[PDB]
Amino acid sequence: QSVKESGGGLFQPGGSLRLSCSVSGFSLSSYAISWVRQAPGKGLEYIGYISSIGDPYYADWKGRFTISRDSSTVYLQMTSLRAEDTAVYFCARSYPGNGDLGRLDIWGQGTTVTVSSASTKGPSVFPLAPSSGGTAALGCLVKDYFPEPVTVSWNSGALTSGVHTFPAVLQSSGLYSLSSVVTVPSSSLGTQTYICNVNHKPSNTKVDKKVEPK
Amino acid sequence: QLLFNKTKSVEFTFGNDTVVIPCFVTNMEAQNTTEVYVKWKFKGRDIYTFDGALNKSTVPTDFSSAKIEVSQLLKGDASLKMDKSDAVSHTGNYTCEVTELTREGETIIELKYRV
Amino acid sequence: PMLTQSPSFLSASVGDRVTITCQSSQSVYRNKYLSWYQQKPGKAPKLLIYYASTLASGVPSRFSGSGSGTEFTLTISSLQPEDFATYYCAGDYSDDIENAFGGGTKVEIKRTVAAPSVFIFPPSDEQLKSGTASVVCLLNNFYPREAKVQWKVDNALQSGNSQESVTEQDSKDSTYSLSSTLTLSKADYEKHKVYACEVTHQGLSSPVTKSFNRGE
Ligand SMILES: *[C@@H]1O[C@H](CO)[C@@H](O)[C@H](O)[C@H]1NC(C)=O
Ligand SMILES: *[C@@H]1O[C@H](CO)[C@@H](O)[C@H](O)[C@H]1NC(C)=O
Ligand SMILES: [Ca+2]
Repeated sequence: QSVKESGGGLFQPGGSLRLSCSVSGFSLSSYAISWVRQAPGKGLEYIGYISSIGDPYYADWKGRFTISRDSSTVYLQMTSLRAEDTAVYFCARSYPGNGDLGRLDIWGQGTTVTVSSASTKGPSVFPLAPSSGGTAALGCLVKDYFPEPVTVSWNSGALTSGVHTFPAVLQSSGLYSLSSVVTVPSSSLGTQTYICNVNHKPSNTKVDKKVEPK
Repeated sequence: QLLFNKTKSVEFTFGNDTVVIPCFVTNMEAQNTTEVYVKWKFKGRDIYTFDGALNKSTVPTDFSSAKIEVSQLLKGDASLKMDKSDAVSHTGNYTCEVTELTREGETIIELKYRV
Repeated sequence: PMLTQSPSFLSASVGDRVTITCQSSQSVYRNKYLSWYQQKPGKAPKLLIYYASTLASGVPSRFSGSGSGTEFTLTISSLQPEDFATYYCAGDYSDDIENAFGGGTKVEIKRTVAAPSVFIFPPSDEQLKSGTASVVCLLNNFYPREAKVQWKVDNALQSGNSQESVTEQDSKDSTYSLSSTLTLSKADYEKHKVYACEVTHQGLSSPVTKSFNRGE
């Protein structure tokens, strides 16, 4: 039993948001599907649901939503978009099939929608190289992208211990940039390769950047 | 884990003074009424509730005549009775949720008007 | 039915206890339809407790929901760093148009003070080729969050030149990391030699400084 939401991304104010929640391992005839969102930095906001007999119902507010479903997926459609629609959107399984808020138990990972008139822009990726105890830091500066999010992996995921990927910061330029660092023994610079795996799906950008010591 | 003798839908016309929407749970296991809870749901709204612990029935002012024969509850009958004016105003799909202790169940009936 | 949780500043040490109240303006359905959820940063919410006191399958018994009607409370006993999260209550009501979450209450594990390990990174030749130069000062695995970073360029204090970013509380060991980014033009960056960031923090007796000379 699991649910999976489609990609979000950048949405213009004239655009229409369409999100799909593909469930598996259970039937929509037996459970309600709930849609929740969260503004960046803010709290969970309950949107509405669609009951197990296929009927949708919506909470008390701002937005123009329409929840629908077919045999195996549930669609959230939004119209007349606003800056305050910029949120991470979650679909979740709700137990009382009639749609009461008994329990939300199987959640999706969530997707970020950015409502902005701004154009997407892929990132530039620069190495953060150690120079000089016995521990060395090194990382990857991920500069000038739009919108969020960026994803950063190290050595294709085989390196996770000691990794710190910072929250993106918004620059005066109106563009995001972040750092992602990792700490290792100073002796491993020269025998171990470190490569940062940057992804930016709005801009179709995959950057693999050998961070090497100068 | 409650189960039900399901009816897909029940019909009624202008001749109907009263309307029965049936609800029959088959594996009820309670011997006193205070453990049983009943709720009828319409368009996201609890239009009838019976909290067995408290012997209290509650209806919104727009389902004023909606009821259940509490004398039939342990036997499994949670069916809803309404007058014709509250029914013809609220046709559609109903949900019957019965709770006996932790055991819970739901079943669905469409109220349809024939003209 | 607006839900008000404890204002988001709930703290305790490893093994201590935290308490988070959730208040409802209308009483919830059957006085007990109130669920508790745990959200760590960047993750989906996880259900902990439902019907006010029933625990989700696999949730340790140190999470305890009590209350009824309009008043509920989540007691986290035997606190541990794996519990740094924000916590939401959710209510059901007799018309679903009112179902809502609370505003969230973040929990923060107190641990023993830990001074940061500082590293300073010079710009890349890749980026200098672009006309801009980023200097990155990294403050690693410190506690608690209050830290101060002073940028200096040939012993000259900087201002309005820097952007920061701080991780959330680490789930494995309850520390924080911080990154400072000095942004200079290529021109400005190559008119100077010594680039340093001064880190002052409760775990350091004397402010630590970490530098580099342009061209090592
Ligand atoms: C009532 O519910 C059933 C399934 O439970 C559905 O197929 C039917 O079309 C519904 N009727 C209306 C009028 O929504
Ligand atoms: C409506 O009335 C007819 C008799 O006229 C009866 O058979 C039927 O059960 C009634 N329907 C409901 C929903 O009560
Ligand atoms: Ca409800």
